[PDB]
Amino acid sequence: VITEVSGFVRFTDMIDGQTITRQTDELTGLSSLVVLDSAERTAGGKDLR
Amino acid sequence: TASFDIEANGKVYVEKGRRITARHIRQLEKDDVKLIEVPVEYIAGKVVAK
Repeated sequence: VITEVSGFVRFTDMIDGQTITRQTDELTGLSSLVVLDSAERTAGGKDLR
Repeated sequence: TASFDIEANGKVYVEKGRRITARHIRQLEKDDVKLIEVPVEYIAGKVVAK
């Protein structure tokens, strides 16, 4: 995804443990955040996007 | 995958949210354990037999 403007990035409606999974890869290069799909999530976060 | 913490006799083997690698499998072979602690939320995903 490419943006058209440049500025400060903020996290809106992003809570850990429900909609995003923070996994640590065994290689030292990869430490990234993964967004969970809206099918295998719990019942408390159906509208949280 | 390991969604819960595997605990037996006070020793930590695989933490929460960690992938199971064959080195951990070899550690489980070298430990000789067959009884761990499992929470309540893991039991509801199983299917009864009889």
